[PDB]
Amino acid sequence: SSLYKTFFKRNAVFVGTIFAGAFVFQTVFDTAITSWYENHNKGKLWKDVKAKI
Amino acid sequence: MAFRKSNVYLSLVNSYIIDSPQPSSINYWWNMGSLLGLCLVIQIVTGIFMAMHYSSNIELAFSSVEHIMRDVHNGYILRYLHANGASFFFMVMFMHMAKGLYYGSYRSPRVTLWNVGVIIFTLTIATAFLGYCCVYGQMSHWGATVITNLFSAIPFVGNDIVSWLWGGFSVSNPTIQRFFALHYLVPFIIAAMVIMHLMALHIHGSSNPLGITGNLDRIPMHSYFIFKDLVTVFLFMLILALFVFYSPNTLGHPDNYIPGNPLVTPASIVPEWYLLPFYAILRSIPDKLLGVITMFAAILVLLVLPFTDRSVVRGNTFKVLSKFFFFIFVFNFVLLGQIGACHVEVPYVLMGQIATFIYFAYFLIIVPVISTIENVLFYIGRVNK
Amino acid sequence: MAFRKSNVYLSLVNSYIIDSPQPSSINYWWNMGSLLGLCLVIQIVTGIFMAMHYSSNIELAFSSVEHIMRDVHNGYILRYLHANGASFFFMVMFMHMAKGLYYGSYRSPRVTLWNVGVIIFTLTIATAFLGYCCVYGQMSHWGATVITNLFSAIPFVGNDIVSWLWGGFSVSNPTIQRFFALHYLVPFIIAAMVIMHLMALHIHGSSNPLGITGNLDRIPMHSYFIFKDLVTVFLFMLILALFVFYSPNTLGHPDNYIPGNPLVTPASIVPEWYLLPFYAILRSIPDKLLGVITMFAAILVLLVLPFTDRSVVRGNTFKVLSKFFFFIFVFNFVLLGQIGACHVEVPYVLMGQIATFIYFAYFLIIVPVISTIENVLFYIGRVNK
Amino acid sequence: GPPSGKTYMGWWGHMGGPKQKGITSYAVSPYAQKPLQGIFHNAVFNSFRRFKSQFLYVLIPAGIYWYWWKNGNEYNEFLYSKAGREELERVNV
Amino acid sequence: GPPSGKTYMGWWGHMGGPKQKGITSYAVSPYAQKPLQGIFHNAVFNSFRRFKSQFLYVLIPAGIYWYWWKNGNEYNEFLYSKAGREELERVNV
Amino acid sequence: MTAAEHGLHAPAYAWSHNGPFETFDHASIRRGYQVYREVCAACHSLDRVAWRTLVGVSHTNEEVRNMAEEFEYDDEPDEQGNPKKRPGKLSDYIPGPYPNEQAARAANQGALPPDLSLIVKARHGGCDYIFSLLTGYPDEPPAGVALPPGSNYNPYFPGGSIAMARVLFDDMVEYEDGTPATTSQMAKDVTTFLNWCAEPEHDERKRLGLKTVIILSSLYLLSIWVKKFKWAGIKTRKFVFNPPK
Amino acid sequence: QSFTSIARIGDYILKSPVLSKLCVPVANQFINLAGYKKLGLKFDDLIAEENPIMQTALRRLPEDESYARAYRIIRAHQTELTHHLLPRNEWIKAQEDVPYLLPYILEAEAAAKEKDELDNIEVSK
Ligand code: HEC
Ligand code: HEC
Ligand code: HEC
Ligand code: HEC
Ligand code: HEC
Ligand SMILES: C/C=C(C)/C=C/C=C/C(OC)[C@@H](C)[C@H](OC)[C@@H](C)CCc1oc2c(O)c(OC)cc(OC)c2c(=O)c1C
Ligand SMILES: C/C=C(C)/C=C/C=C/C(OC)[C@@H](C)[C@H](OC)[C@@H](C)CCc1oc2c(O)c(OC)cc(OC)c2c(=O)c1C
Repeated sequence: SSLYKTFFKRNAVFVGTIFAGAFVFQTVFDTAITSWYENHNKGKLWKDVKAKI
Repeated sequence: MAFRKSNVYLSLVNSYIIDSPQPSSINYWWNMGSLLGLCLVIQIVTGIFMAMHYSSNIELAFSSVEHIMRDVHNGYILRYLHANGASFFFMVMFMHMAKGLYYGSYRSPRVTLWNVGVIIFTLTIATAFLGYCCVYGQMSHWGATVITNLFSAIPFVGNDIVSWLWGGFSVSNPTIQRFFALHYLVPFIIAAMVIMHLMALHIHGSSNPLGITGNLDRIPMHSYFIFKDLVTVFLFMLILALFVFYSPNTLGHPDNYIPGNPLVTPASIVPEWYLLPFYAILRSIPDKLLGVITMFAAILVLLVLPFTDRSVVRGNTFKVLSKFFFFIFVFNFVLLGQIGACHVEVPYVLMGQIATFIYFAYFLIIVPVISTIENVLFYIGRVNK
Repeated sequence: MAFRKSNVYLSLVNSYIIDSPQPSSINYWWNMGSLLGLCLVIQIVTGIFMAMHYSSNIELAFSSVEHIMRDVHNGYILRYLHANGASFFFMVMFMHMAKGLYYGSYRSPRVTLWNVGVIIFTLTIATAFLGYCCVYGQMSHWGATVITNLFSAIPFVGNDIVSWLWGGFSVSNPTIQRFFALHYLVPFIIAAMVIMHLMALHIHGSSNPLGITGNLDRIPMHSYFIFKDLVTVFLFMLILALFVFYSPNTLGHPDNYIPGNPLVTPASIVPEWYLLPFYAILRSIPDKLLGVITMFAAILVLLVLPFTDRSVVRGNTFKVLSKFFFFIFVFNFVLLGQIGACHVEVPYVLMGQIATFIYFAYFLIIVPVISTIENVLFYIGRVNK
Repeated sequence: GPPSGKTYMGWWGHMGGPKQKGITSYAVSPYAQKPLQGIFHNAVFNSFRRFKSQFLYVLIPAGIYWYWWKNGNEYNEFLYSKAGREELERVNV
Repeated sequence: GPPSGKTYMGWWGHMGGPKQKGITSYAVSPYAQKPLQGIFHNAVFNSFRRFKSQFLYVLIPAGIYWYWWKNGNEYNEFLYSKAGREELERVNV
Repeated sequence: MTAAEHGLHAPAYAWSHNGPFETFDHASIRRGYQVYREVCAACHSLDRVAWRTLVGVSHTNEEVRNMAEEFEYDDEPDEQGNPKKRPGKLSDYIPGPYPNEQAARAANQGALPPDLSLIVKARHGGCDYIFSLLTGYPDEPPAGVALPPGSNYNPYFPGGSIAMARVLFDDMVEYEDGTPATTSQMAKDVTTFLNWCAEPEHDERKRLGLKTVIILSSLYLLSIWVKKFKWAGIKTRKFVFNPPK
Repeated sequence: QSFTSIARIGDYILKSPVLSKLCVPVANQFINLAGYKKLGLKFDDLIAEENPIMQTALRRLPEDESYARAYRIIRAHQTELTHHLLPRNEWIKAQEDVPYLLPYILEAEAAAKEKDELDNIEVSK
């Protein structure tokens, strides 16, 4: 793929670049799941029952 | 020469994880070993971290665990991981042992490797029992009672060995507090036993599916099995993750959520799943002494294999009758466990006894007979004199 | 080839305790090594046995210890042995360290050996302090407090590391229960750390009092040093028995027989005798942070020794100026520990500061300056070119 | 370190196998190979050929046991039911 | 097993020393020797001479130190008594 | 073993929370607390559930503080060492109805009502069994079933004979949210509540489960693909033999 | 189990036309069912070699049979690790499936048997 050759240029991803990316993921990925999960369970959550009060 | 090679410490590693000569043809069954190693770590780590919240005291015991379950952040993950890890430890261990029987890993020069392995098996079953007691739920207390009482079968001193283990007139505070200490101790002894297991493995190398010499074609452990062990490592974790998060108590028993009670043994009392086949065997002999002797025998008879195996070739890959009977053995083991799970009722009792027979018969009669027959079958099938 | 040699497990035992080539001239200071091995066992065995009766719960902790003293059969023998065995461990450890420091064992190819040993020192002190907390007496509580607070000196994350360790607003139940947990764990690590100390020893063998090579005249470990070691083993047990039976509490602090109390630090608070010199060094610096940096430095400074000893020959046997300055260091060290048991009062503060200077100045100035002079002195005293 | 007992495995350079002569091996770099295929089209009909050979040593035993269990389990269910309570009393004690 | 780095100590038969020649040692069985005498008459006036040389190396440092301690120790004692409640108030803060 | 002894198998009801992606219905949990406080709490303890644990799950900080303060707990004696009481606080545990076991059995024909903190986990069937046991009390024992004095018949309980009578009856509770308090509508509620009581980590756990399974799944797949790449050289390898002269 | 033993039992069968006509078929089928020929291996290549006797034998084996055996074994491992079977035409045809190592084994066995006997021979005056 030419997308790899522009970003990393035929060199494996560096260990520093890995960790850096690893952090971003943690937050990004988490919020995504948390959201999908809360939404799917709408009406059951405490946030939702607290409003009907 | 390279540093990893010359250094005192690193070299031990290099020759066990990096340059270690492996047979090019070992399949995924050979991945069971590293998995057992991982289980030991998981168990040990999750354990030490829970010890920081546990109370050996017979009164505080069950509650402290429930304290780990509710108050300790991520506590439940630690408990559900320890608890399910134990069960997975046994699943993987049985598989590791099965791989041994099938591929004849026990014979050849690898006997000592096998014998040490058996010891480990005994040590693990012990460790797990001690740990199960620490929860001090109904299944805990009664299991503690029944199992320590196995020793009252010893002729004279028998009852003394028992009240000595208990440290009282029955399973009580002394017994739980001591079983916790012991539960902490044994795992380290196991680790120790594991290094010896590895040391014996290391002189003759691992075996392969063909059952012949590997010396003609080897590939370094590193940049091969490190990556291949990783495939099964990740899978192992995935499947465990599923239980730990989505089915945490399926492998357990409900009664162990009711504190222990000395005056009441639940009508639903049943051993942990991995102990059943053995529990089943003891239950089949209608005599106290014999039941316990026959049970321990069921474990020790594993030592007899490098001698009853009369074959002149190693492993089941090319033996027909062997494969078949090997599978009669495996399922019979499962049926044996299935039996331990049912009640002591008419259709099941006789079944348990027959299955028990088969079990012992495989090691002392089947294997030696079939192996001899197959030896000749091989000879007369191509010899023209 | 003999069996003790051919077996995978006995060959290890053989090359370490039976056939191991030793320098014929090694004196009794070389007996401290095995003594430490014994100590590790005494501590571990006694500990596990006591653990069967111990309760880490803060409300039960102190009393469970008395329960050991008052109700457990030979419980007092177990406790007094563990407690005194702890002090002997240090009296011996110090001697073992001194012998090496004198005979230049930290030099030549044995640096890694010495460096591993330094880790074991840091770890042993840690294990010891973890165990001292388990009695939860006045000294316990306050030792627990002060020491964990040593980390509140770290600039930014400070207090966070401290409350993390405590697992609460202060030293309470969580602290004592995780501390027992860890007091059980480290010993096994020390044990591991010891086998590495041994592996590092085993490639070059021990040195000897002459400080020269022992390759020309070797004598097997067995039947010489096995029996020579026995002499000190017994001698060691004889003195430990004198303390355990006739003077069990002389090496302790009375305040520890009073249950720990969070609202009152006794005006009689004093660290364990083996920690005093280090306590003293910390007190001698009127800055909070520098106080702990200097104290930790006083331990780390031992790693510097293989680089500051510029001598071209090993050991102090033939160096007039070194033997002198060595003892100046030894006694200085004792004076340091004496100042520690003293109060923070006028002549003692300044004394403590002068000695702290000397302590560090020994490894950094004296040794290099002195050894260079001795090298030259050795030269000009016989060169007539 | 002293010498230890002879084994059935050496190490690189002296693994202790038979003198090899005549065998010649060729191999290619993983970098120069098709970005992991083989799965489907070429080795899909090849896959599962194993356990089509072995499946009998596995099936026959499984069948023998699962049948034996089921059968024996039904007899249990019957004995403790109303109908069998007469036969139950016969074979029980 | 694989090789290891070169140490400065081998084992019996190749200890790693210089080639020896011309040295001849003689010894007698511990069984043919007098039932452990030595001490008293032969090795009683020989001992302690092995801490007569060294004695000055230990003693002086021990001396300098014990004097220093005992001395400033007396000064503390004085300072915290009536006789020195004035000297104390001076050299304290 | 005779079915009467095994007990009638509890059916599989459709719980709003059965499912790797499903959370409890906190709306039902709230109503559950009420069914417990007005009907169950007169015989059953909840010793393992601390007041604060309701805050943010079924009620509000104020509501809990208020439910707590209605009970008195032992406090440190005063100046002269006289034992004195105190209104409950968030850090406390829901008080039981009986001070001890002897007293509990006195008020129950000799029987002891288990603490319901882990009941859903201490029984095979869980929600399904607890719920079924609550609703399935037939007005009369089957023909031939002789019942011991003071006992009640219920097919779901093992042996059929159970010391607890029937307690759930239509409209016995007045639901705050206007929900019809039918005897089954309540059973559905208390059960859900009792489930949270025993498994408070619930929602949080299934969420982490989702993160874990996704990540590990990827690591697994990735790892297979990586292994194949490294092993490619060996897999495709070829040998040719020429018998030496 | 010894080959001296295997060869004893086997020949006796192979001699009496009753046992012969009855067993040889089962044996031929047992072997084709074994599947080793499908990996390009002869039975003798399967004999576990981690013992003095086999070690003695293998050394005494003429150079050419040895290099050949070497190849066969390697080939077996490469095929097995690829999870395939050798192309049908490369399978060892039963006529090639000869007990080439066997004579050496038996020689070595009986040689050992004697050494063993002569070490414990009693004397009678
Ligand atoms: C006192 C009169 C009670 C009231 C009101 C409720 N329960 Fe009860 N419960 C009581 C007794 C006497 C027992 C003992 C049963 C026995 O014979 O062992 C119980 C038991 C339960 C159980 C356990 C069932 C089991 O498997 O043993 C449950 C799940 C239970 N009780 C639930 C329950 C609920 C949710 C209630 C409020 C609607 C309730 N009980 C009220 C006595 C009394
Ligand atoms: C302190 C170190 C520690 C180690 C090491 C340890 N455990 Fe435990 N184990 C505990 C504690 C604490 C408990 C009690 C709390 C609990 O149930 O998790 C426990 C409980 C158990 C239980 C009860 C299961 C349950 O939770 O219901 C089993 C089984 C068990 N351990 C198995 C093992 C096995 C097998 C190993 C591996 C050798 C092991 N343990 C090692 C501390 C440890
Ligand atoms: C669990 C096993 C266990 C091990 C292993 C162990 N200890 Fe302990 N130790 C205890 C227990 C229990 C106590 C509390 C009872 C007591 O005071 O003796 C204790 C207390 C102590 C004390 C307090 C002294 C006192 O007042 O009694 C010291 C110091 C100590 N240990 C040192 C050590 C050292 C050093 C080691 C290892 C080299 C060690 N311990 C290993 C269990 C152990
Ligand atoms: C009695 C059975 C048995 C038990 C129990 C056992 N092993 Fe093994 N182990 C063996 C044998 C035999 C082999 C050699 C298998 C082969 O390669 O043919 C072996 C080999 C291994 C290997 C190499 C990988 C492999 O699977 O071949 C490792 C690593 C290993 N075991 C680790 C362990 C650990 C860790 C434990 C337990 C904590 C354990 N073993 C328990 C019998 C056992
Ligand atoms: C600060 C350093 C240091 C510490 C602490 C230390 N060692 Fe050593 N050890 C040495 C050195 C250096 C040698 C080599 C001295 C020589 O033989 O010339 C040595 C040698 C030994 C020997 C050989 C016998 C002897 O006394 O020369 C043994 C055994 C040994 N140590 C055991 C231990 C054990 C066990 C511990 C503690 C649990 C320990 N060591 C802690 C530095 C240390
Ligand atoms: C300090 C150490 C001590 C005192 C001793 C420990 C060693 C004992 C063992 O060997 C390791 C032991 C685990 C044994 O092995 C023979 C296993 C197969 C256990 C078999 C076993 O389990 C049961 C169990 O778990 C139960 O729970 C509810 C209940 C049980 O009755 C109903 C049993 C039982 O009837 C048997 C035979
Ligand atoms: C889980 C492990 C944890 C959190 C941390 C442990 C590691 C820390 C150490 O090193 C290993 C530590 C023991 C230290 O080392 C610098 C020793 C020399 C101790 C120095 C020490 O002791 C005291 C002591 O005992 C006391 O008793 C009542 C009282 C004390 O003042 C009142 C002290 C004290 O003022 C100091 C500096």
